[PDB]
Amino acid sequence: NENLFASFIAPTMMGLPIVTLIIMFPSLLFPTPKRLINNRTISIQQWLIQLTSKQMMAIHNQKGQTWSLMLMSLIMFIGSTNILGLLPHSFTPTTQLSMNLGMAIPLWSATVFTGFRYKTKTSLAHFLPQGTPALLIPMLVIIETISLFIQPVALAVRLTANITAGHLLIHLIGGATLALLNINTMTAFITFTILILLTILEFAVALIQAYVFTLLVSLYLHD
Amino acid sequence: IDTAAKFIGAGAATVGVAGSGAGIGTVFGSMIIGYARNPSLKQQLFSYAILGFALSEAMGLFCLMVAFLILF
Amino acid sequence: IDTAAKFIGAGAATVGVAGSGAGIGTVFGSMIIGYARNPSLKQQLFSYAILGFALSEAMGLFCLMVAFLILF
Amino acid sequence: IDTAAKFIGAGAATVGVAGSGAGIGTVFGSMIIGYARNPSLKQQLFSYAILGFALSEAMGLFCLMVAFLILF
Amino acid sequence: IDTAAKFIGAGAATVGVAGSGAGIGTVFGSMIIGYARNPSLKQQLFSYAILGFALSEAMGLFCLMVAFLILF
Amino acid sequence: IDTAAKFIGAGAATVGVAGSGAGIGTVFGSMIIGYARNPSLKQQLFSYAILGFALSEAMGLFCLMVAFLILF
Amino acid sequence: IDTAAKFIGAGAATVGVAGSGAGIGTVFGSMIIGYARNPSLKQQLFSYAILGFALSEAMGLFCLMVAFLILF
Amino acid sequence: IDTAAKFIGAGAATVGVAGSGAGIGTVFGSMIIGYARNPSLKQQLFSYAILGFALSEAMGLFCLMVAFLILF
Amino acid sequence: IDTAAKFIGAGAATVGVAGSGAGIGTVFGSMIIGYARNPSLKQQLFSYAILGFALSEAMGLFCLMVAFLILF
Amino acid sequence: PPLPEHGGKVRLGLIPEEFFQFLYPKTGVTGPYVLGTGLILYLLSKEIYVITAETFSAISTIGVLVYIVKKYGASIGAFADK
Amino acid sequence: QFQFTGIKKYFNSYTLTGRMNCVLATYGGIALLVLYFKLRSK
Amino acid sequence: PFDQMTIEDLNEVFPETKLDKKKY
Amino acid sequence: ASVVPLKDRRLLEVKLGELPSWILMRDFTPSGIAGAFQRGYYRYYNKYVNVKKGSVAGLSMVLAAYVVFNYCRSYKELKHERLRKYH
Amino acid sequence: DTSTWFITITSMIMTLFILFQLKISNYSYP
Repeated sequence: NENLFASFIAPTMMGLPIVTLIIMFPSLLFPTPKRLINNRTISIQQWLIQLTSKQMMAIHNQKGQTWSLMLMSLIMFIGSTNILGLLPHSFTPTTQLSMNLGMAIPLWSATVFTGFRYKTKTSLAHFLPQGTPALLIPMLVIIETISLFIQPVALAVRLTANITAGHLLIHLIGGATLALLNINTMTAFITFTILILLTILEFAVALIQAYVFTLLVSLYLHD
Repeated sequence: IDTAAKFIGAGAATVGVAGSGAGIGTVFGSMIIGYARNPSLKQQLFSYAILGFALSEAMGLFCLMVAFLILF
Repeated sequence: IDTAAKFIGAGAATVGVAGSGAGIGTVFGSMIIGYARNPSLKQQLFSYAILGFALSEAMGLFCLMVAFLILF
Repeated sequence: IDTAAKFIGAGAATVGVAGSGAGIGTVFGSMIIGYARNPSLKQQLFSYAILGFALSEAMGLFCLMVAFLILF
Repeated sequence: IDTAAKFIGAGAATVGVAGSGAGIGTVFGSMIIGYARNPSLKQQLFSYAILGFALSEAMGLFCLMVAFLILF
Repeated sequence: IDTAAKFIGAGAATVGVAGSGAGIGTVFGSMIIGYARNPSLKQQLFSYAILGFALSEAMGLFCLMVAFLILF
Repeated sequence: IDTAAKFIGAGAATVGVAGSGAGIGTVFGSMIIGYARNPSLKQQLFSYAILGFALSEAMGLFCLMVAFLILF
Repeated sequence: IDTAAKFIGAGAATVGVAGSGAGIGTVFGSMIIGYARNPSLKQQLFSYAILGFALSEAMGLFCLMVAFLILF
Repeated sequence: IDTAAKFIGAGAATVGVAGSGAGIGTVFGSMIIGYARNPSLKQQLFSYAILGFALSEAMGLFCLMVAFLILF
Repeated sequence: PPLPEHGGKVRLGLIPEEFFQFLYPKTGVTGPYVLGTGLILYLLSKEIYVITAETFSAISTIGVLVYIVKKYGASIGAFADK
Repeated sequence: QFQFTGIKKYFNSYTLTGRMNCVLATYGGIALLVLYFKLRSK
Repeated sequence: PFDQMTIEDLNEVFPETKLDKKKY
Repeated sequence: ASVVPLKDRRLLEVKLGELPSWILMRDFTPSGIAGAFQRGYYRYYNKYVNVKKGSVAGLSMVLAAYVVFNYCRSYKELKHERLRKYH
Repeated sequence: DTSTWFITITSMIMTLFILFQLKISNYSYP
């Protein structure tokens, strides 16, 4: 009975203040120069794109490369709006589940209607995998279609659910420091747990690779 | 009456993460034996450690999503 | 009493993802080692892991759909 | 109270489909590590995964059909 | 009240077939990397495959007979 | 109320027979890959499997033996 | 009701030997694929697999020891 | 009813924090098979284990606050 | 009603240690295949298994201490 | 563990020496400083108003952003190369 | 605006399939209604 | 001209084209 | 008031953190090559010294402005203050 | 928290994809 942890009971509030300012604000962090040589703070933004434009280009190699100049705009928005919110009292728009159901469905259904305007038969004859055995036709095409319509829900809900899960352990491990007016040795160890956990919460960049990329595979496979 | 049922339905919901507590244990133990064979770590071998980590934590944390909704 | 048994009813069925929560750790821990031995990932050796992931994350959200349909 | 056991019974009965979750994460990952060493997939290598997928799937949907038939 | 304990334990027993769903995955998984080296398939590979399949079943089916024993 | 504690101890104890059913998929999976190196099979290669199979099932039956004690 | 708390606990603590049941199934799944490279059997290959068994099943057996104290 | 509801939501949450012990069995264990092929020891080899050891424990000490979140 | 919670709580809290044994068989099941490739026993390989048993059991044996404070 | 203990002791001594050097530098500059004591009051008056909460994780998200200023002096080479 | 003719060659290329927010719009309208419905029955 | 001269005067020698010319 | 707020950012870019190229701005581009980062430096203590080509004080002022702007909205909710001052 | 009602943010997201297709469109060649 040496080190008694404490807790504080307080509501954890994802309120909704004025959003249409907060969305526009990580656009003005990135400038664009009309010059040949630039000014050594855009120049490391301009290099960072020319890496990861050479990995969502290499797989496709089609005349579906026209689509890929948009997919690098999709990575900078939720790459920024997940990285701004680590600050003391900032607010992330990708916390709320509303816009992510408007980021999945106008993009996911832009893929199944891409081959249906050109191929019209073999896009969803990709439901036929192989040299058909007899015992498992109805066990297959009720499975590979129930794992198609999961994909818009599978794409949005994986983003909202772990981003907000980062924010609660920021509060709760952090709030247990404030309410630790018992023995002062254990206060540092909870603080040292925080400054490790904030390094893990720069996997909010790592979770945007797993949103543009499984949009490519959900584009490359259909087209 | 359902005040306990608020608890155990949350108290049982949390142990569904116990897969992904081991599922990332595979992908980091399985990387060092993919690395000691072939020391080219700056290539795409380390890039398949994080996407395997992120796709496993994507199925990791949202099991705790159903935990809070039963509470709150 | 209809409400309270629903609250623990979805709590037990949360952990159906715990099989897919670590079954996605193995198959993405087995392409770290199959790309290490033979660098030919751009053929079948990557599309056999996403096809491994589609037919194994078909069963993660498959059970949470039941834990919703027992709740409402 | 009779329907109260009808709901919590299918709550744990669909945990048996999680066993077809982590059990399928291996047999699709073993067609990664054992493909590069021997490229003969159109022979019985892919065919012994489809048998390995389906007959591992048959114990997945069987523990789903218990949760229907316990409730109705 | 008698139906309350019956309808939980029938679902509480059939989580025992989940562990058979795990062990059945390796037997069609290791035979993939077992046959990949050594194409002597019509010999005792497959005969050791079918014995391995129908033995993990008998640790899954044996609970299922006990699972129906609870109901009757 | 006296009957209800019989069936939770019946349902929850039978769960543990799932684990040893997962173990004998490993040892019969590993005999397929050990034979494909060195065909000295009818010697202690195969005999170590029946060593291991009897020893893992002895644990799982030891789990199942309390199901008949605590029910009765 | 006071006797009911005795019954509910041990069937829950029973299942802590399920993983230790499979935790001895893999230490014999190694010595198949371990010996089949290097026939140095009677030396410390087999003598180590003895130690891994009796240590791991003891930690399963202590999980059954607490099942008796909940029972008694 | 208050101290009744709190504790069985707390014990049933601490099951998930030994659900990541089975991962560091693979993390600390698969260092062995990597170290024997190549002894480049104080390279990233042992340090990739720390990226495995403390990230898999980071899902272990994940749920332990959530258990003490429902202690109070 | 206090007695009905203390006994289900610790028996629920014992479940996780099954996760510990199911990884601790791997950390000697990698040293069997470790020494059988390269006889480097008396050097750093065997001491890692001494660390490997000591580490993952500390993820396990703390969960038993969780069961005691529910009981006491 | 003994080796780790020795290194820690060595590290502890060097830090103390550095602290002493810093203290001497601080002591020298005692007369000529007229910057901080103009603004050290607003951070002493507002800290007497409201600013205490559950935000000790305010410093640790500002402490980690100090360690990246270390590697930022190597980020200039990645920047000015192109 | 001139936030058009810089990207007007891009629009009628891919908005043939990309500007199908009708499904998104339909879902949104329904979502607002259900919320209102549950607050109507409180 | 200068090193940092212009983004259009350097657009005579090094080329630009219509939509979808540069494949890589 | 639109030409008022637009001439705020074009002053806090070309001086604080920006002054790109495209001649008619060529010597204005090298005006940022020395940079006003030496002017921006003295606020922290000394430590963020890496601002030479990855410029911290150019960026870390906006993000320090967006924090104290969002401290105002939260102030109404987390009151907590007694009939006194803190330590 | 479990927020509600959704008439908000999603109309303020597609105005943003007039901005990001304006900045990133003026990039250059290696």
